Amino acid sequence: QFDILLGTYCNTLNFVRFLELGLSVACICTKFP
Amino acid sequence: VTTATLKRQLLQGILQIDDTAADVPVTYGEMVLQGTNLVTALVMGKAVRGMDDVANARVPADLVI
Amino acid sequence: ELAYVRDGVIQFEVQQPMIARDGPHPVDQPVHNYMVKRIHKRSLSAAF
Repeated sequence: QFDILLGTYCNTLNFVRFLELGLSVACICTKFP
Repeated sequence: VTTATLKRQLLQGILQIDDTAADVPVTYGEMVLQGTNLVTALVMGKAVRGMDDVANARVPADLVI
Repeated sequence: ELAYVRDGVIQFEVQQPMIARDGPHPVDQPVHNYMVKRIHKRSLSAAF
C-alpha cells in the first residue's frame, strides 16, 4: 500500500480601485508636519 | 440545471430562448512523469506530486438572460 | 498510474484581511487557524 499527495495551492485574491476613489470622493489628503 | 415540469413552467413564464448553437473547446493536460519519481518510489514507497509553486464540436443548446 | 490512495490530508491557505481600531475596546491581533480534513473513495462494480 502507498499514499499519493495531490499538492498545495495558494489563494490569489483580487483587489479593487480604492486609492483613486476612497481618498478622492470621501477624504482629502493634506500634509501638515 | 432544470428538468421535469419545472423547466416547462420556467420557459412558459420567464425564460425565453436566445441562442441556438454553441461550441465547447477541448483542453487536455498531462502531468510530467519524468524525474526522480521512480527512484523515490522504489526507495520509499510513496510519492508526492510537486511542481506547484515556482515563486471542434457543435451541440445545440439554449441560453437565457 | 492510478491506484489506491488510502485517503490523505489536505491544506488550504486563504488570506483574510483584518481590522484596525483603538479605544476602550481591547486591541485585535491577526490569528492563523489550520484545519485538516479527509476524503472518501467510491467503489465501481460492473459484471454480466
